[PDB]
Amino acid sequence: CGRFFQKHQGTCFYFGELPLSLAACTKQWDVVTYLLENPHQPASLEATDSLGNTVLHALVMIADNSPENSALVIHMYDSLLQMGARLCPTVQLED
Amino acid sequence: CGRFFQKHQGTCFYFGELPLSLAACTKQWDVVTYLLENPHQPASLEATDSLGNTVLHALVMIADNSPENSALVIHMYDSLLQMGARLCPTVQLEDICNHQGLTPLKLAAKEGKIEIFRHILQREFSGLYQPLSRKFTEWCYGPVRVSLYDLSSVDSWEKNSVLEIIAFHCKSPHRHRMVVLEPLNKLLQEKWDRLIPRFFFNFACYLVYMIIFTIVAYHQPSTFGDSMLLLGHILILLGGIYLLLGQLWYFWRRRLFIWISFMDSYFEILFLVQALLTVLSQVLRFVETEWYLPLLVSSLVLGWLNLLYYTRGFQHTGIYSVMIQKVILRDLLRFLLVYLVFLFGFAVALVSLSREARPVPYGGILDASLELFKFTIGMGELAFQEQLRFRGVVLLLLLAYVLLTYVLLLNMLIALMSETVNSVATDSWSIWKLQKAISVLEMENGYWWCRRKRHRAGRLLKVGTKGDGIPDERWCFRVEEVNWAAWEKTL
Amino acid sequence: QALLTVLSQVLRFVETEWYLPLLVSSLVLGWLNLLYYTRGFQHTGIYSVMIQKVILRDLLRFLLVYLVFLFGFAVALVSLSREARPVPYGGILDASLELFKFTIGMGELAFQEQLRFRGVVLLLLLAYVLLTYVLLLNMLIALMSETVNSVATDSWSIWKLQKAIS
Ligand SMILES: CC(C)CCC[C@@H](C)[C@H]1CC[C@H]2[C@@H]3CC=C4C[C@@H](O)CC[C@]4(C)[C@H]3CC[C@]12C
Ligand SMILES: CC(C)CCC[C@@H](C)[C@H]1CC[C@H]2[C@@H]3CC=C4C[C@@H](O)CC[C@]4(C)[C@H]3CC[C@]12C
Repeated sequence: CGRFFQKHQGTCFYFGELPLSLAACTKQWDVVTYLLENPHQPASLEATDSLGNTVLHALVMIADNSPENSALVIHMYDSLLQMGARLCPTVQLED
Repeated sequence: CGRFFQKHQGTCFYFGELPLSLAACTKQWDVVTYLLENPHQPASLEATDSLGNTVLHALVMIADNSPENSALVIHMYDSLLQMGARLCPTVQLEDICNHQGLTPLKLAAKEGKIEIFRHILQREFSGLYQPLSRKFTEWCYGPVRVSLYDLSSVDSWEKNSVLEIIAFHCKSPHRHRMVVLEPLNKLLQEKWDRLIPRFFFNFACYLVYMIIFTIVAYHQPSTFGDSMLLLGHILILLGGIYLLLGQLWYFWRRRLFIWISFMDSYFEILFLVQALLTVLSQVLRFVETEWYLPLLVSSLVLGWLNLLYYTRGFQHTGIYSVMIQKVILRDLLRFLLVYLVFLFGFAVALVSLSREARPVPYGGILDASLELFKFTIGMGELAFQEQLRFRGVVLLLLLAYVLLTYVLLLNMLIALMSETVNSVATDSWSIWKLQKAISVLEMENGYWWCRRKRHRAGRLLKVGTKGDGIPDERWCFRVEEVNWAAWEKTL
Repeated sequence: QALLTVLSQVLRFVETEWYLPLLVSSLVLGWLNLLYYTRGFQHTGIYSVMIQKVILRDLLRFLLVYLVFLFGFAVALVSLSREARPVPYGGILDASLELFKFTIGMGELAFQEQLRFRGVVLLLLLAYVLLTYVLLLNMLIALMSETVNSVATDSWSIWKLQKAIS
């Protein structure tokens, strides 16, 4: 929760201020997985930041109306939804 | 140094009149090298010709705005710069002064070559040639990147900068496209945002001056009121002399500009004329003449018309003003020529007849001309006058004039205005940006009585290390961009 | 419109001298607002959207330039033409109205001879005519043409959004 990582005008980049959301927002589909089957301390997927935003909220924040960013956001959204299907079936992330 | 190898009009080809420059200009990247490692007599790379032009100047002169020549010039420029890095590291080729006092960047700016100018303005290298770069890329945290553009010889703080060259020296047909590109864009926007208060303060001062002018002109004859009127008269005199002095200082310190570009400013002339008329009328009231009020009201009209100078400053209205200028210059003068020819012919014809009785209409040339011009404003009389012996000839002539001038010519003028507006809808924005750049460059200076304190643009950063000593630090301009395309191509 | 109507109705009990102006202003505003229901049909709703776009895009700046020109020329004509060799161009409002008559194709352009500066008046009037009626209004027509050609595709979506709001 630093001035650079919040949503404002100027020097900023909001990614959800969470390591899982940070990895998801950077098209790093190798470490996002590893945060989910690390046997020692698993990373919760329904975890929210100080702004009340979860990983999907962070993804939809960073979405621009560009052909190259929209594809990234869509693919990460779909893949992470399928990933969360196998981890937390009793709770739905869309709500 | 022969007539064929100099820069003139006709049969000529200027290549720098030097064997090294000749080889470089012909895409001969086999012999240009050989001139540099021949053991017997090496060829100096900082060698200049009789025109004060080095090899880099020769390269930039032969540059045309063509996709096939621009690539050649750019590649030779970059390759020769890298080659000279390994031969002469203690000297910098980019800062070789011409006989006219120009550098390759400044020479590109003045000659209007836009492709090589843009490439030189932002060029980046990968490895050993970091110092030979203008645009640097600092920390790429995620998809946001900060670009530092070199502000050497392009920031207006220097005496002869690139911004001033484009504004006041470039004679190119389209020099408004060189003012909107990268690190020539953002810098001007920042300067305008910082100079807005001064611009609107000048606007307010001029508005107050014309309010005083209108009050004085409206309340003059053919006490407290008399004292206020005298104060207004003297205030107008000093205001007019101030405007005249400012315009004279402008034309003194910018004497050439009237020949490089008449069409681009065209308000300094109007301000000068208005100030001249005002001061002349004020010094003409002491003569107690009869031609005072005409010139006074002419200056009153001209100033209120010139008030549209400050219409610039807003995109919506500035682009409208630019389009107004384009419409006036493009499809109004020839219409006026044809209209005056038709009007004069028909007016003379109507005056020639209609004096043979079977006051009098169409008595003279001016009367008939006015009666015919009334048709344009939808007020022409088209009666069947019966006092004349040739009523039918008059009616037929009037009908011919009406169908030939009011139905055809004015509607065709409307169509021409429509197509002109559709044609110049994209360059007007660049023209407005160039006008803003000129206004900013003028406002950076002070006045003819007080020179403003100059302000550095750009921050000092940490660029890198030179190959001679240690730190080689330069003033840079920082710009952030949220770009995902570049971030895709770095995984 | 509702505020004007209720205020005028509560102003009739006071027997106020300014009842009829507000009453007729509300009468105009209601009939103008009747074009709210013009939307509801595609052909007329898109026309209303285009009318709004034209008003917002290329009518206000024309009005600014026109008022600047009109004020300058009206003040100029009022300043002179009071030197005899009623009286035309007696005041600012009279001269402004006479100059605005040119726009609606009703301006008088005679060579008045009672004035000492008839030539200056005629030249000024001609300059105003060529600078405002030949150039500016035709350029307005051209600007509306290009604006209509520019917004011919988004107006349908704007009308759909208006229907969604309704
Ligand atoms: C120069 C002296 C003799 C006056 C005659 C020229 C004046 C009256 C005419 C000639 C060309 C005209 C100008 C042409 C271009 C522009 C720019 C536009 O954005 C506003 C109108 C404006 C400013 C016109 C105002 C009237 C104008 C200045
Ligand atoms: C607001 C009070 C003071 C009245 C002044 C504003 C009125 C008279 C003017 C200003 C803007 C104008 C409106 C601009 C837009 C539209 C939408 C169009 O589809 C029909 C005409 C209509 C409805 C115009 C009617 C007249 C109008 C409403």
